[PDB]
Amino acid sequence: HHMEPACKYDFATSVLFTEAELHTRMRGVAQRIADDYSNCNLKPLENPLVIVSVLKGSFVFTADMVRILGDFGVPTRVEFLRLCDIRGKHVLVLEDILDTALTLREVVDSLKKSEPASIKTLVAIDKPGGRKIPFTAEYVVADVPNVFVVGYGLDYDQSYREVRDVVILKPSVYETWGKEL
Amino acid sequence: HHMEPACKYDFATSVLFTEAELHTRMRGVAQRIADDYSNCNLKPLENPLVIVSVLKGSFVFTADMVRILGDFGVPTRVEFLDIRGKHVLVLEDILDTALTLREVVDSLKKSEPASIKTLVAIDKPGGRKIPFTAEYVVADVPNVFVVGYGLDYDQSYREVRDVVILKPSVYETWGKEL
Ligand SMILES: Nc1nc2c(ncn2[C@@H]2O[C@H](COP(=O)(O)O)[C@@H](O)[C@H]2O)c(=O)[nH]1
Ligand SMILES: Nc1nc2c(ncn2[C@@H]2O[C@H](COP(=O)(O)O)[C@@H](O)[C@H]2O)c(=O)[nH]1
Ligand SMILES: [Mg+2]
Ligand SMILES: [Mg+2]
Ligand SMILES: [Mg+2]
Ligand SMILES: [Mg+2]
Repeated sequence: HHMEPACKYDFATSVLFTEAELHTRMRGVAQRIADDYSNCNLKPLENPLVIVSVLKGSFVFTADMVRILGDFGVPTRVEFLRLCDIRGKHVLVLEDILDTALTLREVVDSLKKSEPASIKTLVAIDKPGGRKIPFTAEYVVADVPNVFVVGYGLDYDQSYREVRDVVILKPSVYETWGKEL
Repeated sequence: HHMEPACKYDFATSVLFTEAELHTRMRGVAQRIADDYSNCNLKPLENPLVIVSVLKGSFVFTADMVRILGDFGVPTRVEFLDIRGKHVLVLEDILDTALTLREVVDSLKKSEPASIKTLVAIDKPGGRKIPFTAEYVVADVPNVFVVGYGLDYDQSYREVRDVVILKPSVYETWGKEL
């Protein structure tokens, strides 16, 4: 007899990624970023990696990632969208989730008009099945099936971003909030 | 005789508050906020505590504090820089002259919130150009330029996990780089 314990949060049916396994994946991604940008000569002030964070849900991912990137010797400067002369500089766009990729595609092609030295993308949650156009992020922290999630910046009607984990809400959450007139 | 160990950062003379030291104070502030908003019936979706974060340096302090508030049963929704009838908590990374924070508070009281308070990570009392007091303060700092935990020196060093004081050679070297 399989014993399935109840979800840790009384508002969710399942926890997909905890804060701990998110950070460890990010410490792995940071090492790759530190290796790839090794030949770019990144220094604070003189030549930092321009982190372009896509508001709003990316603020949690951006806060943890730049501190983790700093542990691996990757100096950064942050910019928020939805800016700054990125001409000649290295740009790394950060999104909390990558679903249809229509937003990330428009932002990347926009920043390339200013001609940066290079430009890649790092997403915390990749939702590959929900894509409308072909798009691959250079760096992906974790992958999720085609199910709506919240937490770690991701929201449901601007709420539950504070959930430290990426979880799946109960259906009763949507109807209890739908019944509110 | 007295010996002073080297700072753990090659770019800083001093480390004022560490990441763990800030988090401990933030959990202490979170317990007070949960007590002050105890009878407000805060709840996700229906009536969350509207967090107004003052870009840019506050994004680190906003990401950490918002999660800590969740641990203490304080549901929040984030805004970055309507609240009519909602409780508002303005978050700012550092409170120095208070000119920016006073204008934001007075701009938000136009929409008539249920209540509005302020929470700053770093309070710099001796820097005020006008009298102003934040309801919640994580830590205090003397009148000295600091960086880290979102605070920047020319858009850099925000990623430093602790609130440190840069060496004068950092200002001098970057200053002679024109
Ligand atoms: N919280 C959350 N947001 C998502 C998820 N998948 C896509 N999104 C975001 O939700 C928005 C899509 O709008 P919608 O399809 O709800 O009208 C986009 O901003 C997209 O990035 C998810 O699984 N969880
Ligand atoms: N990094 C850092 N920023 C500060 C400090 N004190 C004030 N600031 C910020 O610096 C700006 C004012 O600097 P100023 O315009 O005088 O160069 C304001 O945004 C203010 O909040 C500090 O000690 N460290
Ligand atoms: Mg959205
Ligand atoms: Mg959303
Ligand atoms: Mg500054
Ligand atoms: Mg400033």
